[PDB]
Amino acid sequence: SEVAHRFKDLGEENFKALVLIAFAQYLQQCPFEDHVKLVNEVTEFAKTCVADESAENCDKSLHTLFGDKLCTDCCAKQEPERNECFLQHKDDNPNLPRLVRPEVDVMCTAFHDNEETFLKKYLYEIARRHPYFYAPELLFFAKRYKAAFTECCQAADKAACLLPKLDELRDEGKASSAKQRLKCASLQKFGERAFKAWAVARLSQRFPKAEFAEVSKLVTDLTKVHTECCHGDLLECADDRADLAKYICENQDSISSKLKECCEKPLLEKSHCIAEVENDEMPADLPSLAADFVESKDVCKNYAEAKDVFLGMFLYEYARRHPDYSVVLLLRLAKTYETTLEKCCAAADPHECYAKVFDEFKPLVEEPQNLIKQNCELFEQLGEYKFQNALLVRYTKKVPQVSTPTLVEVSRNLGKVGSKCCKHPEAKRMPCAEDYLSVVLNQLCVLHEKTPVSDRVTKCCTESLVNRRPCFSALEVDETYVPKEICTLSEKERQIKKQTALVELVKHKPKATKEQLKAVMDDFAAFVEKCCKADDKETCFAE
Ligand SMILES: [Pt+2]
Ligand SMILES: [Pt+2]
Repeated sequence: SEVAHRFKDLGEENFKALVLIAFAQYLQQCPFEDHVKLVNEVTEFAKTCVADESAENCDKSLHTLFGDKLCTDCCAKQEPERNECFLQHKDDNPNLPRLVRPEVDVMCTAFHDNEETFLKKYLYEIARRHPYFYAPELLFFAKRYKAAFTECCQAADKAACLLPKLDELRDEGKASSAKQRLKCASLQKFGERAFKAWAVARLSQRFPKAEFAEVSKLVTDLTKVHTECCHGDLLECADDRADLAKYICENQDSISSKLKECCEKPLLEKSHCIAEVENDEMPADLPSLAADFVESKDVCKNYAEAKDVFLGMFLYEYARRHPDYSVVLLLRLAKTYETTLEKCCAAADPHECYAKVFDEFKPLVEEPQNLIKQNCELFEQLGEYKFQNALLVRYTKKVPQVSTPTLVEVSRNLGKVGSKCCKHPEAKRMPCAEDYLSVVLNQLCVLHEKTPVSDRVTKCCTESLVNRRPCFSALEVDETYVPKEICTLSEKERQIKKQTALVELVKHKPKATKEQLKAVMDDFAAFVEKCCKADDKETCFAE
């Protein structure tokens, strides 16, 4: 039996949570209580199988069990079609109510009143809103969500304790979710071959000192971990993640110097810690690449005898000595390299043909460096909010077909690059910026996927995972596009209206001038300012 093998390895507590997540991600509209029942059933039944591994129905695969309980058009179908069904019925942008915390004391009452139902409530509410959230991590998040209610519902000021943590958790969760979503899209839309390269790139950067052989292994195991979490095999995802976190730490010496602190801590902490570690120190005298990948007489041979292992050895070798480069860059270079080997090793003298393959890189490297230098100059020259509006406008013109809420949402997140990254030294900027941008752009891509309007966005999204940022950056304003025919709010709130309006304002006269925007923007802000001052406000808002 299988249920048991998991229940055992994961423990009831975590089992129970995961199983919840699994469900709330699959059916996002279905009410809270409705799930908890299904959970508890599954949980009781598991226990039976723990007692009698040869009991009735314990012979089944988790998918079948889960799908079944859930089913109490997809349900008219059977494994595996059925599961793929639910997997493809996942909604990235549910019409689910805005999430809002009732007054502190109200929560602090409920937390002591019913501590379990309370956490299950949290997992439930997040999971249905982030159907691709990294299940294991969501546990970390939940424990740290408990830890704040434990403390802050037990102090002088609750509000100035609790809320400040919850603002940090929402932020962090939003990032993790978005980051994970990229992982899942990479896998599902570009296949594992592609994710593998990504991993090989990133891990070679986290763990420079590690021999290729080790990195390949890690990449395998990790790819397995994610594949599962994205295919909705969360239980196994978490176990496998654990087993991996346990592996890494045993062999620490051969991986990184940095892991010690991480490896010392509990199951949940360390998996996150590790995920988040700093890059190990760049090893000393590493023979220049060119020797083995340009000067060698056996390039054209090794690319024949093992293109994958060779190109991997390459990606590895280049990545480990470039923590300054984005992953997506490194991938591009890798692609350029593959490409060029292809053409050259079909020539008269290949040694000659490919000999200059590094010259090809200068462009691909520079194109990003400039772009970052410039909008970091810009960022510091504008500050984050204003900075967001420039991106807003820039992009809105590029893709005036995209829904306003999406435009706002994405723009704003593009905005944070500046504050996130521009404070770092150049050395650490690009991998910060570009790879963050690659996440944000993926949010666009998926939100867009749902309800497609703009062949340009689609082109960029589907054509190549790695070249998206350049594809988008490239885009000039859309000429084809046919122009489109409260006071008691927080700053962040006011911002999102103003911005929302800004988009409509651009959609109205795309061939606007920054000045005749300044003019309309201001006008309207003044309008709202006056109509806030009061009388019969609504009578004022008459226009
Ligand atoms: Pt959220
Ligand atoms: Pt090698």
